[PDB]
Amino acid sequence: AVGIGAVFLGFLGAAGSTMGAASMTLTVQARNLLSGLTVWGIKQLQARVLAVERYLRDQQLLGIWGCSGKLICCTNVPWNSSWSNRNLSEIWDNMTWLQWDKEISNYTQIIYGLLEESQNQQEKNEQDLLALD
Amino acid sequence: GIGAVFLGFLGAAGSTMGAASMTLTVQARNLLSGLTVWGIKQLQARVLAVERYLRDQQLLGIWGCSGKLICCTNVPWNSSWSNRNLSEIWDNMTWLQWDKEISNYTQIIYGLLEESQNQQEKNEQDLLALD
Amino acid sequence: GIGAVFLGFLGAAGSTMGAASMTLTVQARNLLSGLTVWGIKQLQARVLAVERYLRDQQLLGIWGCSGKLICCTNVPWNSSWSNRNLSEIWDNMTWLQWDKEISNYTQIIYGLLEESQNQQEKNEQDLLALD
Amino acid sequence: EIVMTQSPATLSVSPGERATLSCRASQGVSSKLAWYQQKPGQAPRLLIYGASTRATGIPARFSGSGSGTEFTLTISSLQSEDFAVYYCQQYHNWPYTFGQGTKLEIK
Amino acid sequence: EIVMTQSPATLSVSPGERATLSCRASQGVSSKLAWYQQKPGQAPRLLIYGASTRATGIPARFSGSGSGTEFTLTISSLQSEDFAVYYCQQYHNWPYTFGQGTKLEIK
Amino acid sequence: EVQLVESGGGLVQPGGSLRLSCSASGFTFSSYAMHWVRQAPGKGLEYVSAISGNGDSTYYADSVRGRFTISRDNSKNTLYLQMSSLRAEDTAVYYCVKQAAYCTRTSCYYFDYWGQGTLVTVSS
Amino acid sequence: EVQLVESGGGLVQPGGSLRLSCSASGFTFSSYAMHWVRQAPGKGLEYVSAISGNGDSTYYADSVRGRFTISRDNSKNTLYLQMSSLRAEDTAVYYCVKQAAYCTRTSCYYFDYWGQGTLVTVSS
Amino acid sequence: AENLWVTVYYGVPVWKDAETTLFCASDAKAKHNVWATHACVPTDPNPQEIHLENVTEEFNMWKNNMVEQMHTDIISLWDQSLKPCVKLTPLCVTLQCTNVTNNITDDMRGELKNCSFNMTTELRDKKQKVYSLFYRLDVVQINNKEYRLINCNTSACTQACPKVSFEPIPIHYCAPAGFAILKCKDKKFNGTGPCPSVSTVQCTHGIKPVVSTQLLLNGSLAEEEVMIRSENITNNAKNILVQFNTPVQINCTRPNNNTRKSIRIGPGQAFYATGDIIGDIRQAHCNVSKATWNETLGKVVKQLRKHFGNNTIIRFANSSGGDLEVTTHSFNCGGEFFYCNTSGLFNSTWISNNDSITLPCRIKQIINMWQRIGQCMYAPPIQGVIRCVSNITGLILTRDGGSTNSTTETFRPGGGDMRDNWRSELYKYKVVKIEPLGVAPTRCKRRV
Ligand SMILES: *[C@@H]1O[C@H](CO)[C@@H](O[C@@H]2O[C@H](CO)[C@@H](O[C@@H]3O[C@H](CO[C@H]4O[C@H](CO)[C@@H](O)[C@H](O)[C@@H]4O)[C@@H](O)[C@H](O[C@H]4O[C@H](CO)[C@@H](O)[C@H](O)[C@@H]4O[C@H]4O[C@H](CO)[C@@H](O)[C@H](O)[C@@H]4O)[C@@H]3O)[C@H](O)[C@H]2NC(C)=O)[C@H](O)[C@H]1NC(C)=O
Ligand SMILES: *[C@@H]1O[C@H](CO)[C@@H](O[C@@H]2O[C@H](CO)[C@@H](O[C@@H]3O[C@H](CO[C@H]4O[C@H](CO)[C@@H](O)[C@H](O)[C@@H]4O)[C@@H](O)[C@H](O[C@H]4O[C@H](CO)[C@@H](O)[C@H](O)[C@@H]4O)[C@@H]3O)[C@H](O)[C@H]2NC(C)=O)[C@H](O)[C@H]1NC(C)=O
Ligand SMILES: *[C@@H]1O[C@H](CO)[C@@H](O[C@@H]2O[C@H](CO)[C@@H](O[C@@H]3O[C@H](CO[C@H]4O[C@H](CO)[C@@H](O)[C@H](O)[C@@H]4O)[C@@H](O)[C@H](O[C@H]4O[C@H](CO)[C@@H](O)[C@H](O)[C@@H]4O)[C@@H]3O)[C@H](O)[C@H]2NC(C)=O)[C@H](O)[C@H]1NC(C)=O
Ligand SMILES: *[C@@H]1O[C@H](CO)[C@@H](O[C@@H]2O[C@H](CO)[C@@H](O[C@@H]3O[C@H](CO)[C@@H](O)[C@H](O)[C@@H]3O)[C@H](O)[C@H]2NC(C)=O)[C@H](O)[C@H]1NC(C)=O
Ligand SMILES: *[C@@H]1O[C@H](CO)[C@@H](O[C@@H]2O[C@H](CO)[C@@H](O)[C@H](O)[C@H]2NC(C)=O)[C@H](O)[C@H]1NC(C)=O
Ligand SMILES: *[C@@H]1O[C@H](CO)[C@@H](O[C@@H]2O[C@H](CO)[C@@H](O)[C@H](O)[C@H]2NC(C)=O)[C@H](O)[C@H]1NC(C)=O
Ligand SMILES: *[C@@H]1O[C@H](CO)[C@@H](O[C@@H]2O[C@H](CO)[C@@H](O)[C@H](O)[C@H]2NC(C)=O)[C@H](O)[C@H]1NC(C)=O
Ligand SMILES: *[C@@H]1O[C@H](CO)[C@@H](O[C@@H]2O[C@H](CO)[C@@H](O)[C@H](O)[C@H]2NC(C)=O)[C@H](O)[C@H]1NC(C)=O
Ligand SMILES: *[C@@H]1O[C@H](CO)[C@@H](O[C@@H]2O[C@H](CO)[C@@H](O)[C@H](O)[C@H]2NC(C)=O)[C@H](O)[C@H]1NC(C)=O
Ligand SMILES: *[C@@H]1O[C@H](CO)[C@@H](O[C@@H]2O[C@H](CO)[C@@H](O)[C@H](O)[C@H]2NC(C)=O)[C@H](O)[C@H]1NC(C)=O
Ligand SMILES: *[C@@H]1O[C@H](CO)[C@@H](O[C@@H]2O[C@H](CO)[C@@H](O)[C@H](O)[C@H]2NC(C)=O)[C@H](O)[C@H]1NC(C)=O
Ligand SMILES: *[C@@H]1O[C@H](CO)[C@@H](O[C@@H]2O[C@H](CO)[C@@H](O)[C@H](O)[C@H]2NC(C)=O)[C@H](O)[C@H]1NC(C)=O
Ligand SMILES: *[C@@H]1O[C@H](CO)[C@@H](O[C@@H]2O[C@H](CO)[C@@H](O)[C@H](O)[C@H]2NC(C)=O)[C@H](O)[C@H]1NC(C)=O
Ligand SMILES: *[C@@H]1O[C@H](CO)[C@@H](O[C@@H]2O[C@H](CO)[C@@H](O)[C@H](O)[C@H]2NC(C)=O)[C@H](O)[C@H]1NC(C)=O
Ligand SMILES: *[C@@H]1O[C@H](CO)[C@@H](O[C@@H]2O[C@H](CO)[C@@H](O)[C@H](O)[C@H]2NC(C)=O)[C@H](O)[C@H]1NC(C)=O
Ligand SMILES: *[C@@H]1O[C@H](CO)[C@@H](O)[C@H](O)[C@H]1NC(C)=O
Ligand SMILES: *[C@@H]1O[C@H](CO)[C@@H](O)[C@H](O)[C@H]1NC(C)=O
Ligand SMILES: *[C@@H]1O[C@H](CO)[C@@H](O)[C@H](O)[C@H]1NC(C)=O
Ligand SMILES: *[C@@H]1O[C@H](CO)[C@@H](O)[C@H](O)[C@H]1NC(C)=O
Ligand SMILES: *[C@@H]1O[C@H](CO)[C@@H](O)[C@H](O)[C@H]1NC(C)=O
Ligand SMILES: *[C@@H]1O[C@H](CO)[C@@H](O)[C@H](O)[C@H]1NC(C)=O
Ligand SMILES: *[C@@H]1O[C@H](CO)[C@@H](O)[C@H](O)[C@H]1NC(C)=O
Repeated sequence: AVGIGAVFLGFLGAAGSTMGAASMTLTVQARNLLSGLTVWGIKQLQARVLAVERYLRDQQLLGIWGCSGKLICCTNVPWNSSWSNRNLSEIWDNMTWLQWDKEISNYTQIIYGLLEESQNQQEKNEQDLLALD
Repeated sequence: GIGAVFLGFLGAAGSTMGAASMTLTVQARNLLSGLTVWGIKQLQARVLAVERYLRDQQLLGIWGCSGKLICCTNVPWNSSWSNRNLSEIWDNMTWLQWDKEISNYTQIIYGLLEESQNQQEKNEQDLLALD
Repeated sequence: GIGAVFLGFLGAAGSTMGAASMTLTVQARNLLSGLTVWGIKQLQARVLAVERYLRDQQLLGIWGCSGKLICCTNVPWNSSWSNRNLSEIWDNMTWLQWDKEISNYTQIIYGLLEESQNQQEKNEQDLLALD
Repeated sequence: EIVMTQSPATLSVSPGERATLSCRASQGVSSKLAWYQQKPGQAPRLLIYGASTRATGIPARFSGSGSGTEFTLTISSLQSEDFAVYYCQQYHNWPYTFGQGTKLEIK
Repeated sequence: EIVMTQSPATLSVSPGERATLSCRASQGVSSKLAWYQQKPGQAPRLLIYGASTRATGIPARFSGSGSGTEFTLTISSLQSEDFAVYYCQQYHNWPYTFGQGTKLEIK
Repeated sequence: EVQLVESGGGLVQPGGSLRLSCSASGFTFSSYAMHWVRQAPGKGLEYVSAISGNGDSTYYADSVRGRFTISRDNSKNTLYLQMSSLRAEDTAVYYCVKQAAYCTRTSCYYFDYWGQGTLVTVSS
Repeated sequence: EVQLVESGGGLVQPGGSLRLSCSASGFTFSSYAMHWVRQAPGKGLEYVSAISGNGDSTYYADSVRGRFTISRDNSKNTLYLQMSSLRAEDTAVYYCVKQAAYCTRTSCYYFDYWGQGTLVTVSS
Repeated sequence: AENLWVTVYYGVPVWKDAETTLFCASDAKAKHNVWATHACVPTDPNPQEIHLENVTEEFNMWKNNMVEQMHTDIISLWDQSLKPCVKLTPLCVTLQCTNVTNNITDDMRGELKNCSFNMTTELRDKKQKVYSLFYRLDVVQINNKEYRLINCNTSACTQACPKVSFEPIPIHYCAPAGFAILKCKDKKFNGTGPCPSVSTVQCTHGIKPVVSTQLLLNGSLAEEEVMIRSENITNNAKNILVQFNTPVQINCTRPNNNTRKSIRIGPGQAFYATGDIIGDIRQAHCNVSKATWNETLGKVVKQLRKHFGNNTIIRFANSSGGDLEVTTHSFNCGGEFFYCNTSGLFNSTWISNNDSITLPCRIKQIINMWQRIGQCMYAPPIQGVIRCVSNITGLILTRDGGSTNSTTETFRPGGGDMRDNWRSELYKYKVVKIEPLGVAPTRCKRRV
């Protein structure tokens, strides 16, 4: 996360690295997702709108999962073995995030709904707990 | 239990405030994505959606409720705003009906929330100084 | 303050940094609301406002100060940036005056904040993996 | 309200052949279609959900296919106990709607 | 791959005068340039990093300047021991690339 | 195995009242929505009413809205349907039905199991 | 003072195997990346391979990729380069090199200290 | 230990193939250019490129949306630049043309026509009898020597604004934040299939919008050796893109001291006619070194046999036929459009074992760019003598079908589609869409 002894850190630098290794370079990708009449002017305006839209699309999902302002955020949703039966070592040491995305693509929407429901339940439970004071 | 018949955008609009509070993520997730004449309307629509979402997010942020669906605050409820009981608000009212009631007092509540959040931040800074 | 004559956009621009720090929400709440070329120019202005707000929010996030008006940090103050006393900063000058003084050293502080947040995130991750 | 159209109203196929039952929706229901079998004097039994997935305990003879507006149910190896009215249901838009049924006759 | 070009290939200057070595990059490398000195039969030694900063323990007579595409190394007071092949290296785009070397010859 | 047994059906005069009960066993009753589906003689199945797992939300078909009342007793694993001011067109075979799954980002009102069904006749 | 001493270089037939070692002392070995730089006779310095501080990430030049294998042993402060299926053009003087610093927001692959280097010859 | 929980990772290095709106960036070093680079964002003086180790990506130069986007942008810029200029509606009149025979060489005989016509004046009720010099390719006989402009039965030409410059300025295509451009650094990439060496950039290198038909001018050269790229080499209906490793210099000139004459055809509207060639009249031509061209053609043949065989006779023949825009090396040089007869270049047979070539070139003023019918442009005359030096970076060849046990293969030049000009440069780039959000199982659990 702070790159002690890293050869070099750059946008998508750890794209071919394993998920475990690429998980220590999230800051590198995260900080480049927002910064980087004539025909060109319209194209630039469309590009800016697209960038804002794409950034906010992920930011909203992070917000409604309770992971706002976090790069690695643990959740209360247990991992259903049906989504992927590979061992933890088989995922974080012998696989890359690009390969992983191709495996859990079919189950992404199911996971997202579970995360949203879990966050809502956590918020309600916290409200109830605080109401006892 | 978790046995919702079906969850959809605004599906709980007719349910009580208590029951509709369990479907916040249903609405929250559809607030961002539910030249020619048609080419400019689409761009304006996209920009407008982004602006509205960011306005709501900013209001949440300055209240200390950033990244929260149900956020509790330190602002006591004023009986002037609404004298109805808690039981008759969360079990005999829909959010649509409630909104039409606390509308002349929404700006007052927003200002109170902002002031309280600022005071909380200042107090937290003061306390951290001692440590 | 607890009881103020009036709170307005940039109203505390002339107050000392200590007093102007109790009106952060006043400025924060006004940073977002305010075929032809006129439509395109308006769209550019609105998009620019959105981009500036998002850039400020991202800067706060990468420092670990997400959704906070006043956020304490782990970066010590280097006297080279400014040698003024705490009392002579928070009770004898305004934010405008302060900004003109540390304008040169602003990017250095931003980079230090980002790197410090990176170190804090590494420490958090290592501690979590330890358990 | 989505209207589900089942054709033919009645179908007669001798045992051992393939019987194809078709269901049509007034508007696209994605892949959200379910097939039920109701033998006389018994409650309907779920056969297919999602238009292609077979319910637990359903033999491999029943095969479902289709997406959007056109859906079909296939019984590769008809048997003497497949005589029943088959209903197609859409669970894409509330309220859910059932087809009028397709009586299958043992020729 | 950024190509670093060193001119002249060989430079001859008598002791006591200033020696200037020029390194050119195919693309702008900002300030990400370093200078190395390799005496015959010896490992290269870092002289300048960042194109202007001197490595610890390096005599002040070694001065490097430049930014973007053009960089120069200036040895204000050449001395006998200042005889070696001087390499420029960019660390802006991976892989890092070295200059072909500027053989310095005492005159 | 999942079992749903209906009861309470019978002859009722027009404008009368009738209550049906469905005892469900073999699954977590409170975690699944329960529907009432009726099949008028000589007609296909049609939706009557539905209720969520915890019973907060109840849904009614336009024809029966304001006259019927669906309720559940999670403790006793029972599902009720209270009809009032019945009409001649309410005669059908009412099945208590279990929703197959509970999904948040999609629609899942397909039915895993159906009760045997009880005939309700409205006539003078 | 940082010392880097190479070893293992020598005469190897084409298509053979060879392993080099670089003992490093005077600095935190695990906190800095290590590079291998070769200088073929009559040619300038060339990048061969690099390894991150903890050895999780290794980089290779196109010419040597798939044949060489860089590894480090943080316990004993040693850097290894295993060469296989060597070729004639692989003959050079290989320097084990210590990267200057580590940065998360810029590029810092310059070198503080170089090892003496070892001569590797490929001939029949 | 056996219980795993969903963990949300933000910023994971994942991407997907995507099509986006690439905006332009140009060097700020350089408001009178057809490509409105003054409206382009300044480029980064030190572009950032990250080496994606271990990453293998699938590229396809023949299905790259970047080429379509560039084609559309170039056409739009052309039209926008032509929008404010003078419309030559009055120029569609009967012309009384006669041959120019004032010190003309035999080759340039009958090519220039001295046309006199009645033209509208600044006053709607007065006409002026003016004359102009028109190339034989622009006028058509009416059927006395009565002529008319070639375009009069298809469209009205819009005179190009004399101030606006046609010089190609490099354009860097930049992707918006949240998108990335992957560059295939492989030196032997053939335009399709996996690219073992990949790198990510935010903006492409400067791509000059050079428009040419048979020879790719001022392009980027192959780093190692000549590269033959084709969508389907076996198919003979697919053009072959040849990239040179070393450029071939071509010297094109217009040895006519042209004079520009301004005719006021209305209020505030001026038509720029060709007054009179000062001195002798000679044909325009281009020169390429015979030895250099032979060497490059030999290299092209050597790299061509890899796909056809070591024992096949490779012969080059001039263009089969068609319109002048496809059968000649069309290009624009200093504002004047040339159409060179490249018959001396592609004329040789290669068996499996000082001077210069002068290419006679014809010049046009009525230009139909982008193969569009009904939208022409009139290039104003350029005063003085024109001379430009360019590099032949590549070729667009076409093979001949009908093998029937062909021991010999015939390749002829072919232009036509202008996307092949852009494709030769955007072959190594592809746009991808980043997916920073990822979910993976871990033993970590949220604390309550
Ligand atoms: C492949 O790439 C090569 C090089 O990258 C390119 O060749 C270059 O072409 C351009 C354009 O044809 C050349 O630039 C022109 O040069 C002429 C001659 O200039 C000489 O003298 C000047 C001093 O005055 C020197 O600085 C210069 O180096 C030359 O020695 C100029 O006359 C041109 O300027 C006129 O035209 C411009 C429009 O293009 C106007 O903007 C400009 O104001 C000038 O207009 C004036 O003169 C006009 C003619 O008299 C007149 O009509 C106007 O009204 C006005 O009075 C222009 O600068 C450049 O020198 C070439 N470089 C080389 C090395 O040859 C190839 O063209 C290119 N190939 C393809 C296919 O794109
Ligand atoms: C691009 O892709 C290449 C390969 O696809 C990567 O290179 C591999 O990097 C991994 C590290 O992630 C290397 O694996 C490590 O190898 C170390 C040395 O291996 C030698 O020694 C061991 C005995 O110690 C022998 O068994 C082995 O055969 C070799 O002879 C091991 O010591 C490491 O083990 C340690 O870490 C693992 C965690 O992975 C623990 O489980 C172990 O208990 C132990 O603590 C580890 O196995 C691998 O050798 C490299 N292969 C190569 C270079 O061909 C690049 O890193 C990658 N680059 C990028 C930027 O993505
Ligand atoms: C659309 O709108 C309709 C009507 O407005 C809603 O239907 C009502 O839903 C509520 C619950 O959401 C129902 O109220 C509940 O009824 C249960 C069964 O009723 C029997 O028991 C009560 C007393 O227990 C008797 O008065 C009644 O006559 C029946 O004999 C009760 O068990 C519930 O009480 C429990 O929960 C409440 C919390 O709400 C607690 O306060 C109680 O102490 C107890 O623990 C509750 O009273 C109501 O009957 C329904 N009315 C109908 C169907 O006409 C729909 O839900 C709504 N749908 C949507 C999507 O918005
Ligand atoms: C193209 O044709 C035009 C005529 O349509 C030529 O211009 C005309 O040329 C004639 C003969 O050269 C000129 O007549 C002469 O003019 C001079 C100068 O006034 C005078 O001293 C002579 O006694 C004689 O009258 C005429 O003025 C000139 N202009 C016009 C409007 O007719 C033109 O030269 C031709 N160009 C080419 C390239 O052939
Ligand atoms: C003017 O030039 C044109 C174009 O060359 C001549 O028109 C034809 O030229 C060809 C080639 O010599 C002849 O074969 C045709 O017979 C010409 N057409 C005719 C005569 O109608 C034209 O003859 C030239 N006129 C003058 C007076 O030189
Ligand atoms: C320009 O217009 C004039 C008259 O408007 C043309 O000259 C006339 O041409 C007609 C047709 O042959 C003759 O009947 C008249 O006798 C001519 N009059 C004069 C005064 O010349 C002239 O031919 C036109 N020029 C062109 C079309 O180039
Ligand atoms: C515009 O005019 C040109 C020239 O008169 C036409 O081109 C000729 O068309 C005829 C049609 O029978 C052909 O026989 C000739 O071979 C063509 N010659 C040339 C040089 O093109 C053109 O077709 C006309 N266009 C329209 C739309 O009418
Ligand atoms: C044509 O190619 C030659 C290379 O053979 C180019 O000339 C080089 O231009 C670069 C950039 O200015 C210089 O750094 C080189 O020193 C030049 N070398 C030689 C041998 O001239 C020339 O610029 C190209 N012309 C174009 C693209 O129009
Ligand atoms: C490349 O082109 C060749 C020839 O055009 C294609 O081969 C032909 O394929 C079609 C249909 O697949 C057959 O009907 C022909 O008989 C084939 N001819 C020959 C000579 O092979 C080939 O399929 C093309 N490649 C791709 C990937 O589409
Ligand atoms: C192209 O090459 C030809 C030679 O083949 C050049 O023509 C020569 O130009 C010189 C220049 O004064 C004359 O002295 C010769 O008499 C010409 N020879 C001919 C015409 O055979 C021509 O100038 C060249 N064009 C360029 C370089 O643009
Ligand atoms: C092209 O013709 C023009 C004439 O219009 C020539 O310009 C003349 O140049 C000489 C020498 O510099 C001057 O003494 C004259 O005063 C100029 N006359 C003008 C500008 O009208 C020009 O030199 C010729 N160029 C070539 C290449 O032949
Ligand atoms: C194209 O023109 C260039 C000049 O613009 C020629 O380059 C010159 O060639 C002569 C050879 O006689 C040399 O003496 C000059 O030093 C060269 N000058 C430059 C700037 O390169 C080139 O030879 C011409 N090539 C062709 C094929 O005509
Ligand atoms: C390609 O070359 C052939 C022959 O070299 C050209 O055909 C000749 O064209 C001229 C003038 O058009 C005729 O006089 C000859 O009779 C033709 N000969 C043959 C054998 O066809 C052809 O025009 C050239 N094509 C191009 C596009 O330049
Ligand atoms: C392109 O040039 C070639 C020759 O360089 C032309 O072919 C010759 O044309 C002449 C007449 O101009 C004939 O006499 C020859 O027989 C032709 N063949 C040769 C010389 O081999 C060709 O016509 C030109 N292309 C065009 C379109 O004119
Ligand atoms: C194409 O190539 C052929 C053969 O190399 C050329 O034909 C020869 O041209 C020369 C020059 O006139 C004659 O001396 C020979 O007798 C010709 N040989 C033949 C026709 O077999 C032809 O000129 C070239 N065409 C071009 C360069 O346009
Ligand atoms: C994902 O779903 C598609 C469509 O049902 C299927 O073809 C594919 O095999 C699935 N992949 C995985 C890894 O489940
Ligand atoms: C709100 O204010 C409006 C306008 O002053 C008034 O007409 C309305 O009665 C008020 N209602 C409530 C609930 O305050
Ligand atoms: C403060 O910054 C100066 C450079 O402006 C630096 O020399 C000094 O070491 C720094 N001191 C501390 C305590 O950070
Ligand atoms: C900031 O730097 C400028 C020069 O860049 C200098 O003139 C000014 O005095 C500095 N301000 C300080 C040190 O407060
Ligand atoms: C391009 O290369 C790929 C992979 O090597 C190959 O499949 C394809 O046939 C090649 N196309 C050519 C040579 O035209
Ligand atoms: C081109 O070079 C080859 C090899 O040197 C030679 O055989 C051929 O004749 C040359 N082409 C000519 C002279 O036109
Ligand atoms: C063609 O010749 C080259 C060397 O000139 C050789 O490498 C290649 O194998 C040969 N091809 C065939 C099919 O013999």
